[PDB]
Amino acid sequence: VVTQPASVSGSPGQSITISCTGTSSDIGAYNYISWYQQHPGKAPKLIIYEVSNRPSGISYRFSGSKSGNTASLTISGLQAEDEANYYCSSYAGSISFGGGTKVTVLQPKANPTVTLFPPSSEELQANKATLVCLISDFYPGAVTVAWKADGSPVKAGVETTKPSKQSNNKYAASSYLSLTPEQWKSHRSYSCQVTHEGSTVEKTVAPTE
Amino acid sequence: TNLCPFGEVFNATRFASVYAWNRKRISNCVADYSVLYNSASFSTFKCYGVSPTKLNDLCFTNVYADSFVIRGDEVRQIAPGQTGKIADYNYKLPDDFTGCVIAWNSNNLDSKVGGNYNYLYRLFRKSNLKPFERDISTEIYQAGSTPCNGVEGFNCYFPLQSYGFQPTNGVGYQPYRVVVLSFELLHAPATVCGP
Amino acid sequence: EVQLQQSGPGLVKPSQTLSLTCAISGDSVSSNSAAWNWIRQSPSRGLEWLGRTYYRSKWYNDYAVSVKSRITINPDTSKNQFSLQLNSVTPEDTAVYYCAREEQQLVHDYYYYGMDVWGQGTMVTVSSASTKGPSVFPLAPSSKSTSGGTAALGCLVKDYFPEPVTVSWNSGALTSGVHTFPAVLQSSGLYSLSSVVTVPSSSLGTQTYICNVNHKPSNTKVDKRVEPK
Ligand SMILES: *[C@@H]1O[C@H](CO)[C@@H](O)[C@H](O)[C@H]1NC(C)=O
Repeated sequence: VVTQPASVSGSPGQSITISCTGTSSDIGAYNYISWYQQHPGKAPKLIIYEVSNRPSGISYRFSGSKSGNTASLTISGLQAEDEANYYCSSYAGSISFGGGTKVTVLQPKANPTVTLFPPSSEELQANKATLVCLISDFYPGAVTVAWKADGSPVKAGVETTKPSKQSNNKYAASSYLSLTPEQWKSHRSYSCQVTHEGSTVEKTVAPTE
Repeated sequence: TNLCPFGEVFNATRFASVYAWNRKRISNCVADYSVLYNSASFSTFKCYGVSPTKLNDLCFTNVYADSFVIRGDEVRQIAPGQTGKIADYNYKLPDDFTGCVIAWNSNNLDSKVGGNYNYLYRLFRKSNLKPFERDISTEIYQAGSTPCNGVEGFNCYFPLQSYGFQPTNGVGYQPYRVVVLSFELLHAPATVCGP
Repeated sequence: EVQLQQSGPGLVKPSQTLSLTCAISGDSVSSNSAAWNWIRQSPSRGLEWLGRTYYRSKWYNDYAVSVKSRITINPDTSKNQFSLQLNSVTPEDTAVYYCAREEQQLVHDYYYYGMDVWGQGTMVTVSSASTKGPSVFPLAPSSKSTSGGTAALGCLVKDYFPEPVTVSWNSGALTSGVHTFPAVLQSSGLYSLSSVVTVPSSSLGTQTYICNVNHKPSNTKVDKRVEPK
């Protein structure tokens, strides 16, 4: 069992230090400590080996040290590409990973792009109607999606995803409103409403197609 | 007969590492042993089983001069019945040794600022050397219980160790050039003697 | 370049055995200086070491205690691969599984780098539900999807299980302006996903757009042509 802080944030240019603490039987046992960097949906990469060694290719912005039963990593000149998960690991016959630290690189606020697709005529012929509301390029990662029909708020049949990190450290989300083809025809308006900080952005579709 | 080449041994430009000690066979010649004893240059001049005086009044089938470099601290190991890294792993003298051990400080020639790393000694070995044996082996020493498979690394060490002689070191830690004369008498006609 | 090609994602039904293969190329599975590991990762469990197989004159296995009784790693000198087997799986074994090379430096000073090379990972989901391929519907571009001469067009990858799906466009030729949105878990316990490319609306009459949906878990691939209306 090896402790890391769950979450660390920083602004560009600043310097950051991730603690990795364990026992005399895990971290302080030897100096075979390694650090890894992981971007979402990609494999981890060795960025530090033997406490302070930088594999060939890793910037000097990446530093590593150890004191007692706490190894530690440091990122200077925090760039946006440094947003990722980071893990320490230790060799003692068996291999112990720390629980991980998500590192955020702070960015200015951004309002979402919103795109609404009506149901395809193909899905309607299969007795199904899905409205797709795509929300991208917002920051920080928190939105509020409401749906309306002919102006009236709707709750039945809505499924909305958690925000997820894009490759520009902004956030994307998606929201779906499921209906039968009849309800899709029984109204003349459907809307997706996306609120973020102050801004709300609303898009409307109508079955005249 | 002609004179014995003691200069070839004593005045050699570079000496050997103790692990890879050199031997020179002196035979069919005449040699004076007194001047050396009063050379005014030998920090050490021990003789075993023979007289340091009037030794020149003698004779031998063959004489062997063994040269190498070690620390001042280790010169005491170039004697019969001694123990230490040098006596055990590098150069072993038998209990019945018959000859002289001559050593002198060569800090001016052999030590260098930043270290003279040409001078090596065997730091690791599975067993002690038999008298007059020589291990020039550079096989990886297995310090751990797990085998090395000839690959250097953790718990698997290169057997030789450098001295890194620096002039600023203490007199005990300075290089000393050593010449070990061995007098051999066999049941065959003698070859080296001269008063 | 040392590369590790892994064994393709899918579903393992409960109580059955998980089986994955890592194929090495550019290195030898019996390397003096290597060890061949399996590591898994789950959002709630983190990185979990599973065990290693290494050859130093003889073949060797270390395993981690949480799987010691259920696990087997099997090197294959014939094929230049090693395999992972995990018995008696439960939902707790749902994870992305990685094969990694543990590398030591045997020249000059010994270095222990750790996991220097990683496979791309294969997602295994342990579930009693059955695999289902996606239904792909076109999200058509329209003058109502344009904002200043840009058109948004997409594929709705509906009702598939398990994960993952990968989406490309025009067989991987169209990559700029592509946005693929992570999947929603429907209340039916099926997944759906949407993928969009932003394109010049002036190219709608001259460029064909096709999304290529690959669902390895069901050995299904769908190419859907998205036309405007
Ligand atoms: C060594 O050299 C010096 C002169 O450099 C000389 O006087 C001396 O006799 C030589 N020693 C031996 C052992 O020949």
